[PDB]
Amino acid sequence: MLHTLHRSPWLTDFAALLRLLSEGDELLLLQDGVTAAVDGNRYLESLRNAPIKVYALNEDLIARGLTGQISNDIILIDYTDFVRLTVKHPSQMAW
Amino acid sequence: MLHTLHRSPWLTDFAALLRLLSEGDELLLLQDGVTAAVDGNRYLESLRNAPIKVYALNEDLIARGLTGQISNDIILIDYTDFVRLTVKHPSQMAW
Amino acid sequence: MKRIAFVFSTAPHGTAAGREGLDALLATSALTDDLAVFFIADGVFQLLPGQKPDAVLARDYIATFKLLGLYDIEQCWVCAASLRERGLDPQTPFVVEATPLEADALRRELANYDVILRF
Amino acid sequence: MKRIAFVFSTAPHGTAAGREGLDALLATSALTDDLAVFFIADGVFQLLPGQKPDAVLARDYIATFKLLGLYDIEQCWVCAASLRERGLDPQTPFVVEATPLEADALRRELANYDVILRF
Amino acid sequence: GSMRFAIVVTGPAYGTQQASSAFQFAQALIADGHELSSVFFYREGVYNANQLTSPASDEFDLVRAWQQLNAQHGVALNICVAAALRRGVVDETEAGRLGLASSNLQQGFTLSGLGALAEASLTCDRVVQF
Amino acid sequence: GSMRFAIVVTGPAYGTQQASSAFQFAQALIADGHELSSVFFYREGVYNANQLTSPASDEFDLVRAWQQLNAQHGVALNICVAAALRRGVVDETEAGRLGLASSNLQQGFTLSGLGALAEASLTCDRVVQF
Repeated sequence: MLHTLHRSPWLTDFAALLRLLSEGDELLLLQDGVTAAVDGNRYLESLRNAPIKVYALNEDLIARGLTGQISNDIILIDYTDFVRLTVKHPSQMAW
Repeated sequence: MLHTLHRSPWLTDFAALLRLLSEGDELLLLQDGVTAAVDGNRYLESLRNAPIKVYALNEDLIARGLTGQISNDIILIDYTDFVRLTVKHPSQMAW
Repeated sequence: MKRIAFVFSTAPHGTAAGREGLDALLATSALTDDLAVFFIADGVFQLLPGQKPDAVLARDYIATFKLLGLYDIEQCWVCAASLRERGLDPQTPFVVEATPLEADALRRELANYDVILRF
Repeated sequence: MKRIAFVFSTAPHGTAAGREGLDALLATSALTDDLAVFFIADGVFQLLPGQKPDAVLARDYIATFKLLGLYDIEQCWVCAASLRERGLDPQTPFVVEATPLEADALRRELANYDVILRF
Repeated sequence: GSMRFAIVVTGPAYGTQQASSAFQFAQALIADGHELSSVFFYREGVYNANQLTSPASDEFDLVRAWQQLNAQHGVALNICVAAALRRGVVDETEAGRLGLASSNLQQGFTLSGLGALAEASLTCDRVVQF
Repeated sequence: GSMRFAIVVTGPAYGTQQASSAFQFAQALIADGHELSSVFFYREGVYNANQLTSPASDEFDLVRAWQQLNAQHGVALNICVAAALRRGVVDETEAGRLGLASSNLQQGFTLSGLGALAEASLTCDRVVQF
């Protein structure tokens, strides 16, 4: 299941989101969601301790001037990768 | 300063909201904000430990069927009281 | 064949998501029996009885949830963890016959669906 | 006489609040010198340099923040606590000359204003 | 006793409850003897002036409710022209300049600049944001 | 290799970034060899079909971008009629029945029922919600 977060983690029911993550799932941060990928932010640890791989849409990091402050644990992708990610997963849970 | 919260505490930057509360201020919960007034919810304690009085718009509790599950610490008011609350405070911070 | 899951995650009235989600749910039920409904996060508030939204000039669409029982939409679940965070009685007589599931179980059940539409 | 405070609390581009708030801020600056701008919560992200929103088809209104320095809108503050929660370098050369304030100080400063408009 | 109020609406006629609570707030303050100088519609609030809004017969017609507030209590309903343009709410004159075949500004609403928001904030006793 | 996609847009043309990212996503999937069966506009997503939308000359004209996607790649742009009605987006025929003096449905968009959303979900390989 591909999980998508387009809102700021600070304005998201983050606990509810974590409870839906299962091993093998993947989380893509896009739009305002990419702020959760900033090195040192308070939501980063919970994501790292989650049994999944976390991605961040590069276009949105560029839009927000955050390209040089992303955690090494987060994978940078573009729209084409985003597409392939949706092809890879049969389902998508959008937050 | 009258603080107003119209969104669900779960979708609000609650930490940011608490940091703006000063002794003598008052917080009115309205619309989806009234969920923070439900007895036993996880945001209730932080509100109780805040140096302010917390109100909840009755009309919104009625709309959501929560009139009988409100904490005793929260003051129930109607629209007319809401108005007087805005007359009482020179400023309003809307969340 | 695709199985469709509808997930209600927002509180009622503050936003029209619940109303429009229920509308989408019912239209879909007419084209397939392979659908389920999940109430998670704030969406659990959709289930409370005695709601009277006309008080805030909002449509009383909660009544419409009755059609789930009427037209055999039986795969209904509610997040037990969410109800606890919100201080809601797990024994509350919800307007929908949703059986509570713990985090792990709800998660596994949702993973059985091909499409997830969140409201 | 009323003192007006503009508070930016949302991140840029995801929502148009920052853009429309900056527009309101500038129009108001033309009618009074008694105004201040506060960047709190996600609004601190409004201050980052090098933003290129055209990448996501959004307007580059950040450039417009330059007019605050140009037209004497000097009462500008940024929440130090917020920057820390977001892992942002407090020494970052913001696009606005906002001086950092700790929770208590920022709170007291904001209480000096008659009107608060949040974006 | 009586205070001069200015209300700011930032939510749509239908979609969120903000505009509805602001309307119920307006009725309450007027009923309590206060004066509602004006209501400024900005951001998604401009949709409250979309004349084509068509609620079901059993749903509250907020757009006309606003019109009625202007007609009955003389409350000025100011809509930010720029915010309205970006969201497709224009009056006949603007449609003519833009070459559009029609318009949709609800009678009772007044297109205006942000200067009207600033002026209300500087001169009214209270400003309440919805 | 090629997959059948259905995209769901729930955000406005201007106001949030959802509709914009969905558009950039659509271009990317089509460019990657996949097929975009249709885009369903629901909730605030219906504003993407508001013909009167008037962005500044230096701002992206998303409404026409959608029209162009339909014209160039034959992608069906389905708008929920009921959601559109509640938010003031109607076509000429609906305006006639409602007694309205004008309409604002952008050419290229198709009014439809929720049945089109369900059908896309049941028959497409993937459904991506924005």
